[PDB]
Amino acid sequence: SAISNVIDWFNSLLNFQDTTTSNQINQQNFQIATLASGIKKQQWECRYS
Amino acid sequence: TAFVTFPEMFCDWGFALGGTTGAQSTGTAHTHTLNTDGLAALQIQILPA
Repeated sequence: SAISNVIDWFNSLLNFQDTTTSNQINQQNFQIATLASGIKKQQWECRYS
Repeated sequence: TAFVTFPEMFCDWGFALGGTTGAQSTGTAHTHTLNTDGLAALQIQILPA
């Protein structure tokens, strides 16, 4: 039972590890995309975006 | 939040004229004096069906 519990805890830790890494990558990419895009000049202010 | 072809402040308001006009078409040569009685703003276009 002790080894089985250790197996379960290690699997849970690996799941948390991958979820946290994916969340970090997604958050950083989302912030970079938001910074890259955003407000653009309207048609009357200037011709180009 | 909205988008407009040109700022609504023109559609709501106008500008006061000032200065002096040029030569006339015919008659005694003279130049009229502009004042606040002259309003510069957008026009109205009629349109049939």
